[PDB]
Amino acid sequence: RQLWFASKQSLTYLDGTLPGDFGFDPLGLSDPEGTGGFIEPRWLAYGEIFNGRTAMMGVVGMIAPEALGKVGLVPPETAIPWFQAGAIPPAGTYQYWADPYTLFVFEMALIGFAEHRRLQDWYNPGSMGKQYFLGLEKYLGGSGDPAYPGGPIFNPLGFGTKSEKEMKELKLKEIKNGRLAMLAFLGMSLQAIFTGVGPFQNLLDHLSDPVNNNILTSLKFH
Amino acid sequence: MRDIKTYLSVAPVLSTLWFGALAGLLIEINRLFPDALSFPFF
Amino acid sequence: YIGSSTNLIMVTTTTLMLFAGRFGLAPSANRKATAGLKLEARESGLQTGDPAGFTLADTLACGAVGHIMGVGIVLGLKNTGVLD
Amino acid sequence: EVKIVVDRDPVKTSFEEWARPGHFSRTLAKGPDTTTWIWNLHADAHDFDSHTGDLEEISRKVFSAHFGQLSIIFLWLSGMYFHGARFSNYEAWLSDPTHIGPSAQVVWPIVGQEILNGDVGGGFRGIQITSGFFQLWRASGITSELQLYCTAIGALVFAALMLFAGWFHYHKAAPKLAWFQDVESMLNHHLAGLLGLGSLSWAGHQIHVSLPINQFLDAGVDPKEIPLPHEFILNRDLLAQLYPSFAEGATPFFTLNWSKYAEFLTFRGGLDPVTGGLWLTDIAHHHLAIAILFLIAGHMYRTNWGIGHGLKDILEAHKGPFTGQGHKGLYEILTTSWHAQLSLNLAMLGSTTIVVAHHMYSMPPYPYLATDYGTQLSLFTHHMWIGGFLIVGAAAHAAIFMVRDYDPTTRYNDLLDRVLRHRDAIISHLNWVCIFLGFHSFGLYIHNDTMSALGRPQDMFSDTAIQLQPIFAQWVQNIHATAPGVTAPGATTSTSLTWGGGELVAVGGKVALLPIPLGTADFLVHHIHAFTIHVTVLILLKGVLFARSSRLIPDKANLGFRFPCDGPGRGGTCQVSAWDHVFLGLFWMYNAISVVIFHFSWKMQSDVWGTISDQGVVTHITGGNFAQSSITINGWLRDFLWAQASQVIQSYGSSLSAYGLFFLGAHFVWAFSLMFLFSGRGYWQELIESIVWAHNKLKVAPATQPRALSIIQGRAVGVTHYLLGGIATTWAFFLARIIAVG
Ligand SMILES: CC1=C(/C=C/C(C)=C/C=C/C(C)=C/C=C/C=C(C)/C=C/C=C(C)/C=C/C2=C(C)CCCC2(C)C)C(C)(C)CCC1
Repeated sequence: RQLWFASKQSLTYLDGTLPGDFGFDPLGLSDPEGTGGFIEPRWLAYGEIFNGRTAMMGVVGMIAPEALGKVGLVPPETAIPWFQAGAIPPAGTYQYWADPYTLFVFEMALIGFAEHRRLQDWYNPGSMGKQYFLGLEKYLGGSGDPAYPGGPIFNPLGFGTKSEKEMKELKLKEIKNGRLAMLAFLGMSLQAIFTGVGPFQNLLDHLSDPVNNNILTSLKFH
Repeated sequence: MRDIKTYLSVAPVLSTLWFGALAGLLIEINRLFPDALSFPFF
Repeated sequence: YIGSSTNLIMVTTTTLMLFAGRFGLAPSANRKATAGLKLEARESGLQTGDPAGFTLADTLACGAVGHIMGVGIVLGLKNTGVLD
Repeated sequence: EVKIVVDRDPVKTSFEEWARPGHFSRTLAKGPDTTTWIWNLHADAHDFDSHTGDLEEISRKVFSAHFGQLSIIFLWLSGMYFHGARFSNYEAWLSDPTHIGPSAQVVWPIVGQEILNGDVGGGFRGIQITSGFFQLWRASGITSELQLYCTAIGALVFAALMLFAGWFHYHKAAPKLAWFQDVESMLNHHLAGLLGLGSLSWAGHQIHVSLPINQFLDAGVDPKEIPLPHEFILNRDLLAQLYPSFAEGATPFFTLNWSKYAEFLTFRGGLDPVTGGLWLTDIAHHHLAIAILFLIAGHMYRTNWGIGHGLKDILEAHKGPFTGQGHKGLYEILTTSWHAQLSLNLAMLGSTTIVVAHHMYSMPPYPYLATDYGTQLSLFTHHMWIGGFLIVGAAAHAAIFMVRDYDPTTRYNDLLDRVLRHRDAIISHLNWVCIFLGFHSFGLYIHNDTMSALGRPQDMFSDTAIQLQPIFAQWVQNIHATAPGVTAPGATTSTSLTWGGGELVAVGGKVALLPIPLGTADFLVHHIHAFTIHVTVLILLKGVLFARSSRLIPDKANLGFRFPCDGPGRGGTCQVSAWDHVFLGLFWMYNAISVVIFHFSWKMQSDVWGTISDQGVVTHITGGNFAQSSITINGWLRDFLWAQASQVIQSYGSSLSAYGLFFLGAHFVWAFSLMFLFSGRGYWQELIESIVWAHNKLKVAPATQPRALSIIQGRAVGVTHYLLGGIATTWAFFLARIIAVG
């Protein structure tokens, strides 16, 4: 428990239940005097896991296309900053294999399917392996805890061989990489809101010229 | 369900709907017979 | 534009405020002042790395007050140019 | 310390109760043996504190009720914005607002009321409005019906959301005591969070949307090709074209050389001749400075951390020699009795509403507002009425607290104890002051009227006769007109124009504001106001101080808050409950507000409002006869009450004809009130008895045994009808007169 900016209302409930408790919570949210719905410590660990994972995937993906465009062979047809890809209309757009809006509602419906089923599992664990699902039924029981589902659909290669220690390592790795990807995503987006040129080009910049130091300018522009 | 039925049978709401229907009937008659002063049928 | 009036004023005010905190010259997180004197330090329960018990609140409150007193003592700049 | 503790699912959302009325009251739930049951049912619905004995449940109930109220308010706002969108001429009004009457309500052509849709100009027909929304919608740069439409939609969404939140917080996740009773964090937030950030975000919406579009409209452009708001923030070059400084991003702010922004944040003061309104730069600077002030204020009290005060640690220190122990323990009183808080907040809210009413007319914030006469007048008088009602409610609930939840054994105090220990002195001296003011402020009018009707004008009270001069008011006005010279250099003119110095602001051949002189008539009217206010205070303060126990009835409190009397014994004991004290004070508050609003109307239409000639000669709407005809009651009849009641009485067969009709019904109810206020009960009981006989003779006697209203309910219905009649009369009078002439 490497104490970085802790408090006592943190230690009221942060007693070391989350894998690798570092003790950093000044505010003391999940005090268990009255358990707030969705403020449950279980729900908090669940949320940090899910958010960090999504942030890992996002920091890989948003940066992938243009970056690869640099000295790679993904065409310049998509050499566009993630914040200019089209998600931000005041930045850019693109002609796709559908129209914008219906595409968005369609992907929303799909992600909704997935996350609704996951939440229903959260309420009643294991309870997805009962109803007809056109197959897939004998897999979605999970590994008990909705935090960690397991299953050969989500455990292909096979790790944590005969172990909980290996799972503890792999998993610390999980929390650390999630937090790092969170930081990197937030930084890319803040540069984008204040710089206006794109992350990978910002690396192109900060490889040679040290004098950049654009906190000195603090120039706020689109 | 039956509770909401007995509640709906409480005089305020019944009276409001009855009066609304009556007023609608009257205003529709007035629309279809403007100014209707006399009894010009017999 | 570094080291000028604004810089020197802000830095000296904030550093003297933080020193008044950390040395016992400010009524910070674990010190409540009475009508008169100040040295009535009592605990809140916010143990942090600081050797004198300085949480992440007093080290922010003292900073806010230092910046406010700085802005106030400087934007009375009626003798060093109304525009800088 | 302080946490998020709540409880789960006390009461289930089951319709089991809706079919059983009066489930809350044990007696009410039994059944209506008579007809007074259905009065007593409504009469005690919201009476939460008589339904339990613990503050947790009533606190939960009021938490849900606040959500109900907010849902109703949001629905009202949505209806307003909708009717502005789909049924107004708002675009035509924006085209040129000088001589186009704001109309926002049309009527269906069914029963001859087509005449209601009178001529309002701009190719429209509709009932003219005076709510004054249009000045706001032009301040916020709405300038498009799509905006009104989507705003109404969002308001409906928020209304449904609040209703949900209500249902959920009462039924599913009920808050607990240590949450409610924790006022430190509530003050902390509401100071810093709600008000401050509110004004800050509004300053945002003004500097980034309103200011440019308003400046463009003042330059004069059809709002069709006026650039959309978001196209003023996305592409910077527009604002760059407007304000050079504004094209410098954020360096001049962070680097402490704020003077660069001087263009759009300034301290000009005065009004803007292009629209008579306020310089939006000024109001933006105001809202922003206020935001910063509330934010720095919000950080007072210790909540969870080690810094900050405690509302218990502040009172007990104050303890003076005369009073003794000071405010010790008062913190517990104002945390253990809702009615106390309701009274305090209602008093402060009424006072704030009154001061808003005042500050409105003398400093028109909106643009093209000080030239739509009826709007200004109606707004002012509405705010005045709301303030009066809030104050009376404050006094009533203070009395209720005094009766029920006050007790020295555990909710002790040494300040209120002293106050009550010498109540007689307070009431006596206030009574004598009331007599003194009554005499020397009304007998003056009587003397003046008499010495007028006796052909002795040179023995009158006026400027042309024995003279009374309001010297202090003119002194203050001189100071306010010479203050921007030395004391407040950063300003440009006086804070407003009504101060006795400067020029006049006139737009579209009509004047909006100019200096205001005070004559002896103003002295007299001010003393009338002071007297009537003192008498209302006397009534209500006597009620509160004597709600516990009087020297007439020794144990009044035991008899409860609201009871009719204590029998005709000891020479008669009618109207001794504090409830009846409030019943009395209501009429006097009505009278105070009525005379105040009459004075305002006459003074404005006789010294400020009116038209301006091409050369610059002013001919006020009424001719400026105030200082010579406000000093005789017979004058008030002749010059103001009779004369300016023309436009309402010839109003038949015109657009304004509705304002005519009410002018009678308003009076009628007004009559009707007397029937309840004068009679008693036993007479009506015997009459009802004979009627029950007449029916029973025909096998029609209803089991819901008829009963003449109880005494207290009789007084209540009487006072309600009377207030309704009076306020509706003055309402019709005002609207008809001002909207016809002006
Ligand atoms: C020695 C040492 C140390 C220390 C250091 C230091 C000294 C630091 C500093 C720090 C700091 C230095 C902090 C600060 C803070 C500050 C703040 C936090 C501020 C804030 C501000 C603000 C928020 C502002 C506001 C405003 C505005 C915005 C406008 C209006 C006005 C005013 C002013 C109000 C350490 C710990 C490392 C370790 C041990 C050793």
